[PDB]
Amino acid sequence: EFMHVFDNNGIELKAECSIGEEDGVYGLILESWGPGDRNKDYNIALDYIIERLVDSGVSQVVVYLASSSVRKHMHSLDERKIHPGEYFTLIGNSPRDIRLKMCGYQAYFSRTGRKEIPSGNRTKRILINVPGIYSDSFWASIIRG
DNA sequence: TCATCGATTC
DNA sequence: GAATCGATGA
Repeated sequence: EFMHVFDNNGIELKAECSIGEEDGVYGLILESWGPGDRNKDYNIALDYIIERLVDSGVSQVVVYLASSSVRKHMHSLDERKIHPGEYFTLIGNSPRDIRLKMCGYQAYFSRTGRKEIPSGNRTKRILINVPGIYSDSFWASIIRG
């Protein structure tokens, strides 16, 4: 029912994902980590996704908060975009440091809206879009390794 | 039963 | 500041 991200040696990570169109945006959904060991490889999987996107010649993405709570309470897609600008930049740092910046933006969301001060979980259900990519085969090669 | 993120530990 | 745990309400 769910696809998974695979590591560099072809081993399945504990990181459920899906490829398709959600709220009019085509890309990769990374499922949330929790409770306990549910999708506990979230951060490792996201580091791999960022590394492979960069290796594939992708420099910028758009990332939306896609939790059931935020989809319900925040109707505006532009408000669900986690980063302030049009795009999030993947180049100019290690995949881990890019990932830390990306996931820091998740801390600005509550169940019902934005916070002024960031706090809490940074391993939420997210939708990652590559502008001009509408094909599952591109995303299949990112999560496969 | 379940994904949610606040809360706690790192 | 960030990884992990686990109380919570649907």
